[PDB]
Amino acid sequence: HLCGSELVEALYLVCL
Amino acid sequence: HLCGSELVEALYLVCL
Amino acid sequence: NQHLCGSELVEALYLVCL
Amino acid sequence: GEVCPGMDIRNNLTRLHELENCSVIEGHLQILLMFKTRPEDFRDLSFPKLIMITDYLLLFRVYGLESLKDLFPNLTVIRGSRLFFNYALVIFEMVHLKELGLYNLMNITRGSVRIEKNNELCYLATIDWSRILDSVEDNYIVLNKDDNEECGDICPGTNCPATQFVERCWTHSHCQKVCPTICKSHGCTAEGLCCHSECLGNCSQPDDPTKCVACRNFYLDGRCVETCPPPYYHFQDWRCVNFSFCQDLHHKCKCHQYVIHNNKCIPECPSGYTMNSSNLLCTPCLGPCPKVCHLLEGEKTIDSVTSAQELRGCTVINGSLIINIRGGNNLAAELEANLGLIEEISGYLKIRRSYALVSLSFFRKLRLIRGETLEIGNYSFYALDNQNLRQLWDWSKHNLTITQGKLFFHYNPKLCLSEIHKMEEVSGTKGRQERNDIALKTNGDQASCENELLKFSYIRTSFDKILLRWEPYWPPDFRDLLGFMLFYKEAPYQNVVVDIDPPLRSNDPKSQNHPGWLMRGLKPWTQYAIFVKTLVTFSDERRTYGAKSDIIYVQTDATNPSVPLDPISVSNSSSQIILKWKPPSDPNGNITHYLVFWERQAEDSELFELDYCLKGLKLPSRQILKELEESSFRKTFEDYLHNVVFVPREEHRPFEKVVNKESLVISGLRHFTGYRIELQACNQDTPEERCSVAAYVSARTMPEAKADDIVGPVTHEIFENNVVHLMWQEPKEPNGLIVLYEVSYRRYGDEELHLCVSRKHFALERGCRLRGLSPGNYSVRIRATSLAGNGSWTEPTYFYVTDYLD
Amino acid sequence: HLYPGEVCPGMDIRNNLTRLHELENCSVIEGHLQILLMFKTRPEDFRDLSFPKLIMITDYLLLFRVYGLESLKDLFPNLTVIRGSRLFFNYALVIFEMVHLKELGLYNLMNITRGSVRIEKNNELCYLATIDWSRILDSVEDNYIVLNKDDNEECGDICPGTNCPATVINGQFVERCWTHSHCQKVCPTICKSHGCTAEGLCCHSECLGNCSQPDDPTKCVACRNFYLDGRCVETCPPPYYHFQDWRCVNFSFCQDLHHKCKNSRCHQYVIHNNKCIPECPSGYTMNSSNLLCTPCLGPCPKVCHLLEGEKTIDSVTSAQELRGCTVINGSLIINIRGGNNLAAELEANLGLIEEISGYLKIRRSYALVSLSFFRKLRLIRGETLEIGNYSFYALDNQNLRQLWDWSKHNLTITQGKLFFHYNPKLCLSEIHKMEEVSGTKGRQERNDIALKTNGDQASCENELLKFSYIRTSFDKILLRWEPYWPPDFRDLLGFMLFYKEAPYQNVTEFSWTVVDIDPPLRSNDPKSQNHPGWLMRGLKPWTQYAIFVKTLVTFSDERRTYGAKSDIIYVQTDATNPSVPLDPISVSNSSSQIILKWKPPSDPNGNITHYLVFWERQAEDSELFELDYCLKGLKLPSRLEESSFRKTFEDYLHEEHRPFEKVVNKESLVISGLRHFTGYRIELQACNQDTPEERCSVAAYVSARTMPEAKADDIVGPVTHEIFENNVVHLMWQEPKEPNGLIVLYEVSYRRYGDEELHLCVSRKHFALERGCRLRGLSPGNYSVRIRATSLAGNGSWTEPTYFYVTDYLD
Amino acid sequence: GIVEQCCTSICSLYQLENYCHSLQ
Amino acid sequence: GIVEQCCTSICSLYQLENYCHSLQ
Amino acid sequence: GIVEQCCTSICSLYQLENYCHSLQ
Repeated sequence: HLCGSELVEALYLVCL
Repeated sequence: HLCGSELVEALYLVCL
Repeated sequence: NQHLCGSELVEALYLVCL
Repeated sequence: GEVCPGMDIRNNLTRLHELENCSVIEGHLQILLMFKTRPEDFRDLSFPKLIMITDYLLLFRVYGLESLKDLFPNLTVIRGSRLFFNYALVIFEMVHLKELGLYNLMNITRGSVRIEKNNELCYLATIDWSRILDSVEDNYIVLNKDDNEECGDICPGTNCPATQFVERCWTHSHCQKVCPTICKSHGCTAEGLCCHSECLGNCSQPDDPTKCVACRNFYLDGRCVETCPPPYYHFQDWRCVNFSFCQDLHHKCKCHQYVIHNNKCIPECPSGYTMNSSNLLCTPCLGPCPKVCHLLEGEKTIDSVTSAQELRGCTVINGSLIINIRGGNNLAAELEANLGLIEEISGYLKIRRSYALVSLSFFRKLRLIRGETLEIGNYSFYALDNQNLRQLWDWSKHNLTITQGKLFFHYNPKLCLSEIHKMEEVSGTKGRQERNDIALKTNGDQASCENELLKFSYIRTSFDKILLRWEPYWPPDFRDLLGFMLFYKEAPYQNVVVDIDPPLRSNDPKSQNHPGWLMRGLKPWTQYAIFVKTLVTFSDERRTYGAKSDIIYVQTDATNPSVPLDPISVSNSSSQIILKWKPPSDPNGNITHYLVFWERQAEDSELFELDYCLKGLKLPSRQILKELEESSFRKTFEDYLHNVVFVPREEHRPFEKVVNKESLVISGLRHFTGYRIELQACNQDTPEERCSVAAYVSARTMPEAKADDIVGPVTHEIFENNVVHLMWQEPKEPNGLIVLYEVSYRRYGDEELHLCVSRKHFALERGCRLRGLSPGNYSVRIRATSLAGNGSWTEPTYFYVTDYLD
Repeated sequence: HLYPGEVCPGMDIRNNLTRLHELENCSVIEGHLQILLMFKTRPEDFRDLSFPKLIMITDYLLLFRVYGLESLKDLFPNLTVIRGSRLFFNYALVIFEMVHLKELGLYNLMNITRGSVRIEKNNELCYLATIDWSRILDSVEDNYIVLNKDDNEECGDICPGTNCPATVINGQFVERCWTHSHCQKVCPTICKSHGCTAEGLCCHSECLGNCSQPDDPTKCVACRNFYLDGRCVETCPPPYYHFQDWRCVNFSFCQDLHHKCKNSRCHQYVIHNNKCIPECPSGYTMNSSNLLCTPCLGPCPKVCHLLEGEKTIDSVTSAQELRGCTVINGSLIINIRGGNNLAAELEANLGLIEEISGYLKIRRSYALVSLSFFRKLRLIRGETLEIGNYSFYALDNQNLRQLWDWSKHNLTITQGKLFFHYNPKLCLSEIHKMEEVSGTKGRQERNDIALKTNGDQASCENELLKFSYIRTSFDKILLRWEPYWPPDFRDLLGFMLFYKEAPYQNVTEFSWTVVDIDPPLRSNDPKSQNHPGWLMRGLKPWTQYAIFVKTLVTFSDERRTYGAKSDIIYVQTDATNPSVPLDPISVSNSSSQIILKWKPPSDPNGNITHYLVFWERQAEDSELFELDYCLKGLKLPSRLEESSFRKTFEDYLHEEHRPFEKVVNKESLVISGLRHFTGYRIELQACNQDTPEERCSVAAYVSARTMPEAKADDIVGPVTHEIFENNVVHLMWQEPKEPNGLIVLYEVSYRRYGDEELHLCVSRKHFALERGCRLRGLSPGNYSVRIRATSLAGNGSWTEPTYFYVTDYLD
Repeated sequence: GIVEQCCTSICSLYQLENYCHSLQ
Repeated sequence: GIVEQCCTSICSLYQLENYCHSLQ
Repeated sequence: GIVEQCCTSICSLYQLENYCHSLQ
């Protein structure tokens, strides 16, 4: 339930 | 938690 | 005249042998 | 040329080398991740074979490309058969693309254009898309180099058909040749001749259905047609395939296997229509549809909300169900709307190792279970380690039948053996089960399978008070009674917490030892759900579970309704006031009417005599196991003392009863008057007066126009000592009341002066009186003010005031 | 002092008060005294009998249904101390279900040594909160005083105020007494168990309770340890021996108690270690000539044959018939209904036994925290079994945690099988430590160990989970662990991950929002090895959280369960720009002072540095220069498809210098030095970090205007005129330089000597074109001309009348 | 002791039933 | 004892004058 | 097509770790 642009920087910062 | 005249009408209605 | 118990077993022992 | 399906391109251009041999694409085309690509991969590349694409065109991240005029010269038809977020053309992040260059684009029938973030993009303002598209209102063209206007979009016609009225060109070497003439949306050829009416855009031979460049609607056997004849169906709204090719697509997807409705070979039937296998037809269901779904390899293991939401829509399932959900947030309403659609399960149902569920009443209409796919040991209903499940179903409602297989009840500790015997009697599984299929001591060891029904003795009511009494109930060793629990909830229908002190036994010749409870804070006119359970001690022998009562439906009484909510008022006309309100929070039964009372108010008596010719002239703008153990500790002290002591040897307003309306126009009023308004509601009027207490508001109408405008003459007097007295006709009805008069007066050549005339200045001087005038030809004009505002002027009255010289 | 009175052994009195006449000349009681079941009695039968002569009552004093006794001050004035060598369901004084008592009146019980006090169902009895038990009693967590007149009603506890000592119990002082005619005698805190006298001085250290003279062993009233002929001594001298831990007797007392038991009708009193005990212990032998327990040749045990094969252990009165036993020829069913602990007493009472001949059975007990109270329990024989050939039995044990420590305390089980049932804080590793110790792995059958129920409330997985990778961010914390593998690799059912918020550090183990964690996939490689982890979502700045991970195995039916668990690690998070500081009220209390008030924001987001306040002088609008307000009408102001296209595409991856003030930690601000009656726009923010770059908030905007000044709309200086040729008066006057914003209207009262008031307005463009005002066409005479100004706030006052004379052209 | 008793607490049926004999 | 013979079961009257000897 | 998984619930980390593998 996290939903969106914060999931796009969350998917950048999980593999940075 | 009745308090006031609600206790007075509860003693009016308890032992009819 | 039931399952007696309680404090009325002591009152039943009073009421047998008063 | 030949028909290819749709395909998606990554990395390289070997996918573009098998896009060389194709001409007809049956699908969509995507471009994503050309990170490696050069200008020298794209100055030796051209595809003029391609004409048709069905669904959408996608573009992402192309390095080194400059234009598509030498890449894609001949692309016309964008159909939009699969509509894709109503955007049939998406282009995202073109660096180095200076122009679009699709100069043979004539067709978008259905779809729209999304352009975003292409930073090198010129050549957009000389493209008229309104010849191409049927509607250009949804096109999202933003964030280009054309949008910050420095782009030199030069035309051949600087030749081009100009459609702002600028000359329209796709490229610098081709024009906008989409034909706006009598050839219309079918379009014209290069000689200016019209094509056929099933052609589209261009034609290779003029007025030929066989030799169009593009078909308008449909295509069959080297010719452009308007509709398919039988036996051919309308295939994806662009061509005609028949029973053989639609059946080979059906047995190729034996995938959305292709069906027949409205002479079309569509992929799936809609919501009024069902599959029958004997005719291969969408049969007209239109309602309670037999939705049969085939599973993936006989099972689907279901354990969450998102894995639970795959089966939302499917009713009859071809396989087995494994359910393993152990937690969640605020369950069984959305799980009831999911899994209350199921009619028949062909396989087993396996409820293994769940925790958080409390009932199986989210399963709504399960009547027949086949159980053809089984567990090893021939089980159709597998219940295992399911903790807190208090009911299976309500058996006044539900019937269930198991066709095949056995049952399994191990470690399900909060459910009773009478419900297991009700499963074995109702479900048809009386003689099917073998020895120890039901684990007896593991299930129902900690429950309330209570073997007695309480009886409600005495019941009373009020508007907010229910006086409940029931029978004296004991266990046969009655120091184990802690008292009673009773749960209440609000009951709108029949579609289904006070801890109680224990009563006193002593003995009974005839002793009224009926317990009970008066519940105090109730909402009036409310049906409630009350049941009373018992709380006993889990004893060291064979267990007395206790008793539970009936659920009862007892409704509270009405008596007085409450205040109806929010009296607000906007003046429409000068005799009409709309009164509007809301219903009250305690409606207390079916309400008969709303009762309104309106009173006309008299004016303020202080404001007859306020002189606002004096300055300061402002007008108003008008947990339980501690105390289970702790009471058995005083039982076992008392057993120890007994086993060592005892040893063997009226103001009538105008008023109206508002029946079935929440608004009332209040008519018959005067202009600009303050009013006093009583608002009430009443659910019982004829069998005596149960109407409510008052809601208080005051209001005022909008003013009139000519009530403040001055009617009547302007009449002066000439006295002996050069004193002018003016009388007039006052308006006897102003808007509410009159306050003040003003006189503007100007001689023949002079300027306009001012004078304040009050009501006491009117009533003392019978009008107004002027003294000390220069000799000449004056003209007087009178405006007037009321409580509402400033009603306008009078006529200029010319009069020659005296000189006393000549 | 001396002790008048004989020895007086323990009496039971029944049916009447006629058997209370044999307690006449009594001082000490070596026993317990029971007053039970008095019926045909009056309140006049008790005031003509009292016992002041008695001092020493050892064990207990039992009271059960005395009808018409009213208070116990007029029966027992001078009874001192309860020892309690034996007890009564580990209570020493019990007043149970008793008729017509209303006060205690026991003003002389200073000390009760071993046990507690349980008074329940004395429903007419007041005065319970005016007795502090913790001076007298030791463990006041095990008293059970409930269901009397003081908690079912509010009967009066009146005290001698006019004087009792008042002592706090939790947070307020009440007086300590017994009646309304007495106060409680309270010793000082130096006089702890040494006793206090009547003047408040400390006595001898061997004095207990009361002393007559201070610092004297001869002048106590009751002894602490041992009594010998007026004195309070610590031990006996020779040739005197100890008797019932309170007095020193000779050989002539302890010799004849053998001779009334051996030669007559038992308690054969023997001597070991100068103590007159009823039993020799194990390894200690009665000889013929002397009475001494001499040490034995062999093992020489004590085979305690119980009555009816079994003794149900319920308190220490049941457990004091097993002290000094070594071999129990029978079974023990231990059944302790809880709420009170007992493991301090039962290590001293039991724990010298070795063999149980029958079964062992812990059943339905609550507060029993271990079986470590058994100190030397080794062999279970199982000659007479639990029925169905069992020997060990566990059922409904709520707080049972440890069976045994396995240093030296071995558990040899000869016959019989185990059970475990529904015990939630005792896991299967201790059940396996029966089976690796006893050798009884290959004896039991199916549901002789219950498996799902036993141990479902504690972390008992006994291997280690370790975290491998913590990467932190703003609301997302990347946690990773190393994967535990069971040695069947399909036996890992998954994990769960427990997290909880924590402001302080010490969080208790095993509130805890549960997520379900899938098992990962391996390649069966230790090269990449697939570190699984879970990331949490979407939670607040500047809060530490306590997070731990624990496994979930697929349960094998045969063997041990499996698992691993981690210790709790602590991740704190960082912050951002904070929220809006809400509700700004601009208080214009003066003509130059604007007072702002605000609050802290809803997101605090760190230790907040300052509150950034901006303000700006707003220039007023250009429409108010060019409005004709001599035209009347003078009313003036008084004052988701942009989201949707990107995620489909993501799934094909497959200065201007304004004044300001850094208001550091102050929530109010005055603004000084402003233009009067001027619009100002006031912007506020909140910053939590400023000097390592300015992390400031969003803004809220307040329009404000000051008070007007009174003399800014007041016309000063000379006002003069020009008289022209045809009586035209053209008027010159000068404005104030500072207005209250600007002045909109000017009006004049021109008056003759005897005429009426006539009206003319002067506007802004009537002033600016006529350099003042012009009056034309006048009636000549004496004149009185007074001018107001009217601003945006309101009126200035009048001037003086100017007296002049235009030409009449008549005379 | 009813108004100070049971609106900081909750009072039951038996004490108002015995307390209406003071009304009677 | 009197509880596990009598309170747990149904008692007669000749057991109750058998058990009067502890009272009187 | 991700907010019928990742906004209705929370997607697990090997799914979005393979989305990191497909991204970079």
